[PDB]
Amino acid sequence: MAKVQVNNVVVLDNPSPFYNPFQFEITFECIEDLSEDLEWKIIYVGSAESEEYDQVLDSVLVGPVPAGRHMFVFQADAPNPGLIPDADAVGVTVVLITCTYRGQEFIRVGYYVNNEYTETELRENPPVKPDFSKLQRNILASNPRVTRFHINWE
Amino acid sequence: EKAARLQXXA
Repeated sequence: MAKVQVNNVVVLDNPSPFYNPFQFEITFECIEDLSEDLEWKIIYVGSAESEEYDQVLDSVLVGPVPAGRHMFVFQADAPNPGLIPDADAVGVTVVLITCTYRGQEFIRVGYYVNNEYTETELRENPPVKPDFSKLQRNILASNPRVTRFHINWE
Repeated sequence: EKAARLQXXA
């Protein structure tokens, strides 16, 4: 039905320190050769309440993509802590992977991410200002939230 | 309902 079918996304290097780059091994199948490019993005949700704090970590144009199976590791630098509101830094946030074809988003894969301290004192008495050098990022990889939108593939 | 904003991602 859809020219591009995403078969699987594997979260690599997880858990890891907050500052480590994100690494996702994506596998997708192309039913027919694609005339245009696929644009992949990784978006970090800095704040659940405000859109302005979403950070596009990386965007990649892959194309043209011939028919068959494609597998690639999408890597993106960790978010800029200078744009993460303090109240949202520690605890659960979301990381999204999106793909568009001809500007139309056809898949959105989201993971809940748990940012937490690893030292007992910090876990019991967290600092007023979040210490990103002491946070451990744990992408909850066992439960991805997926949405597939039916777009125009011509 | 903290993630009600993200309801275009289950």
